[PDB]
Amino acid sequence: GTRYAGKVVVVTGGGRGIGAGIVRAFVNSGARVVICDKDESGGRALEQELPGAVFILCDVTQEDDVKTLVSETIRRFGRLDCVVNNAGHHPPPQRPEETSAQGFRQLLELNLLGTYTLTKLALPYLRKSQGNVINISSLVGAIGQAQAVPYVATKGAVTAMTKALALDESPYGVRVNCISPGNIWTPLWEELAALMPDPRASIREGMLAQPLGRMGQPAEVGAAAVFLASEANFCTGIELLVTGGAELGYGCKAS
Amino acid sequence: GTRYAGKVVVVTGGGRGIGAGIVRAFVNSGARVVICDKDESGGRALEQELPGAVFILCDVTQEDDVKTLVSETIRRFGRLDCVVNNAGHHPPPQRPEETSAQGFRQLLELNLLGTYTLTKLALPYLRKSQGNVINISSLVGAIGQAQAVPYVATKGAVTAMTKALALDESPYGVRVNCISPGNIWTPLWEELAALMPDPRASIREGMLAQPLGRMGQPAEVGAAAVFLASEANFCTGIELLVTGGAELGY
Amino acid sequence: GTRYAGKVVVVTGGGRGIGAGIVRAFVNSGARVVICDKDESGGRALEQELPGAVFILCDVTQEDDVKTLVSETIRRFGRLDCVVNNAGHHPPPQRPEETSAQGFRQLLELNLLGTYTLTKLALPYLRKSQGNVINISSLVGAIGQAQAVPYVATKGAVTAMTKALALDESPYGVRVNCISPGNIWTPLWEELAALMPDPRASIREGMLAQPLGRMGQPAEVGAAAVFLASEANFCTGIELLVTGGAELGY
Amino acid sequence: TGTRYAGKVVVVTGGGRGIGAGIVRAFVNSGARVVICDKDESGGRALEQELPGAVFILCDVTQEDDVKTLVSETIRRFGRLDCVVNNAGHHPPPQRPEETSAQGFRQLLELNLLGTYTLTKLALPYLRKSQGNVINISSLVGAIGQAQAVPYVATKGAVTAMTKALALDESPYGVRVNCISPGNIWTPLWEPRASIREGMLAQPLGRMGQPAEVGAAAVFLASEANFCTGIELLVTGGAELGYGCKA
Repeated sequence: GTRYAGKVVVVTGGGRGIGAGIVRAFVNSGARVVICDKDESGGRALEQELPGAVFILCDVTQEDDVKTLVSETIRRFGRLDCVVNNAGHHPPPQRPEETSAQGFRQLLELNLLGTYTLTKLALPYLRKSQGNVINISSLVGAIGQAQAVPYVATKGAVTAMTKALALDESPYGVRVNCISPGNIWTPLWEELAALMPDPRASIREGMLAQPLGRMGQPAEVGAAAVFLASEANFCTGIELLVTGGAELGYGCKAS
Repeated sequence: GTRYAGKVVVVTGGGRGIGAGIVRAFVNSGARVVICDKDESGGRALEQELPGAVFILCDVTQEDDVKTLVSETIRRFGRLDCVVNNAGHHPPPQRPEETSAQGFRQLLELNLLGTYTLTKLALPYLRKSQGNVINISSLVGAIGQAQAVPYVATKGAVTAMTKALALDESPYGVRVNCISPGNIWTPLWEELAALMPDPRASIREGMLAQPLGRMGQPAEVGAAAVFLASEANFCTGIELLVTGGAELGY
Repeated sequence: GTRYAGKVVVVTGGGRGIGAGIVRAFVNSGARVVICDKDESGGRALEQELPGAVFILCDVTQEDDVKTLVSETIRRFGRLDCVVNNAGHHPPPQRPEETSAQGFRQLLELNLLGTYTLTKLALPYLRKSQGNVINISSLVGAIGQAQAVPYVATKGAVTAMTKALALDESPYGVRVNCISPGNIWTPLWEELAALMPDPRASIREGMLAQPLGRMGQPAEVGAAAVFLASEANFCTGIELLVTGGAELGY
Repeated sequence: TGTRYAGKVVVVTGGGRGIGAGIVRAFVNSGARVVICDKDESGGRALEQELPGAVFILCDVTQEDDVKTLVSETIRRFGRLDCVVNNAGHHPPPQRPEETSAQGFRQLLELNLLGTYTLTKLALPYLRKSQGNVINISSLVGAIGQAQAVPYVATKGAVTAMTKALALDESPYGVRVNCISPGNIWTPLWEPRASIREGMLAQPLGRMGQPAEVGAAAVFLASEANFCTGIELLVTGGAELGYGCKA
């Protein structure tokens, strides 16, 4: 309740799954948390549950929404210490032939340009506070993934952008890092699995993709974020892997 | 003269600079090369010089241009073995505050979605030839650079996409690789350098920015591409660094 | 206070510098800490200041010292939750011609095989507690460094070995990770700087060697270690960089 | 024979079979003079009989006098040294960490790490004169790990890292130093049926690699990668890519 006391944190896509885990972690650290999500229901239930938290309806692809989010934050709490860019969408599995450019553009809006926009607008305030930026990328940005060309591209862009921005903002004492989760068990993961012919088999396959033999927890991503914000003071431009070793060793990559 | 003989290669952004180095390299391998660019002046001059090269006017951001290019390449040469996605722009230095989302979107159109569009359209024919894709990314995608957030983002996206696609295309035996150059000398570079407050100083900085103590040549990028196309048959989803050691502890 | 309470931690090379920063960080977590080192003078001082810390004289290159350490730790504290392998020496700068195989072997003995031996002997106990291993590597292992071939090689080995071990230990739920520090300030560094031809310039050079514009602190490495031990439950075989951005396009 | 590396002199350690033999052939086909360096007489002697562009010198890279002689003999016979390919190395059988020993680990560092160090050290004066290059054969498992191979993995992480440090040291002299990191390469070493299959399917390409493919990569690094130093060239069939079966 004291590790990030007196700090103000914005978590986008914060209403459920990974975002919610991050939100909870930060609230437990004693931080004030602004839950930013386009979905009313999720973030509003979460704001009721957690007094350390406040829900602001916001679509990060809409610049005015982002502009308002930032102004509201400063207006209500007078400072901004951490921006966690977690807003993002994993599409269902799609072969490259069955992707479109329009779909790819849309996914870049959702996964990359929202991050860009909030970060740009937040940065003046993060300089004043010597705050920090945490982007939620994905392991698949680094190693790839089958049937996810657009998604993988968007997350490689996020991880790369993180490094560029780290370099630009280091003169101002603003650290910029990313977390790259692997397979994290969320309702999202579950809806996707439900689309498969044998969803149970697909969930198993997902568990066994980690040497640890399980998938990760939103709380575990949340812990990593609180660490990056509150104690990783000589870390900038790093990619913190929360994957259960899924990138390690030989596996089953063909059939 | 023999290494990639009887093969058909499309090089986007092939009209000059790095792209021209790649075209030349493939021509010297014996390949038929389609220079695909909006730079006609470069492209037609290369085509006039190199009998093995032909120029087709094409903007990769324009889907119908790219459909026509692929269709013409097949109609004319009957096959497609290799696509080199080299089209792309490095903007001037820009601090993050002085970037715009619009500018960023435009750069994604050129550097990322152009690569996507052509690869997508070429892939049915690459499968038939068991061909390969070579995307020209950049070291800065991997390690960052100052004053280049959009650019770095676009190249990190191309490198990542390379890997995704390698995975998807592996069952068809189509390999998908990228080359990430560092500081490569071009006639444009040389011309810009001469406008500097101190050109000699600027040139030295550029040469000493990697352990090898010089800048790269377009031919060196080309050689790397020819290797990937012609002899790297167990390589897929790799990022081949052509940087002079720039990323090393230096 | 509370977040690694009830747990038993062995820190090798814990008597001073980076090691002492890790010890203190764990002590402040509420853990019982066994300082394992050949540096008695540092180790006994730390033990006297920190009630949660205890010193056991142990050379990790000596297998029987290590067997004794582990056995004493168990017999005294009944458990072992975390092993931090921080023992290791960075030699002064040496050109490759000026290294010897014998030197290299000795440095492997300390930096690599010491880590191996302790981890091997602890693992049966770590399995029982579902504990974890934290090896302190170095950024230079990842990107290289001039005039440090043996040292770079040993750290590359430690980081690789971390991944190997993470795989092997994963079925038992034992996590194995590494922290790769860049330039971290220590009293020894400060004392060496003072001997330089120009200490001010030397100090500046060290501070400006990473984008954050200062050197790291032992405490920061300790914080990272406590995070890995206590809260990184889905992290295994990772390399956590504590470098201030040193490896970036900088 | 070939023109790409014509007039050049190349030393390939562990060159008598498997991957080393593929590297030797690739270089002989590039028009290079190749010194096959191996501790095994039979393999390298058969290969030198087969390939006129090639010469067999019996040598154990863990023995410094053998290495000293190898280098001196190369220079005495051919007057120059352009490329050293450090491919000598051993993969032990699969071993749980508890069943490894320190002594075993030290032995493997001699075989996989210190031999490379020693030859490279002795060769470097000549490599400077020729503006030659060094190519170390590491392994993918150095980078991503492997199960039941702690010592081996450590040795290869060491090789890859050393490559980078040396690249930095030798760049002022124009000597490039790169490594190749092979994944699963089909050799008689590699060579149950179920395990072979599992090895094939560890690559998205659905097959294992061939020594010739590692050879091609070496010839490229030697002869045309002139702005490459300190790189890790992956010849792995995409094994490091994507999700797999890791439990």
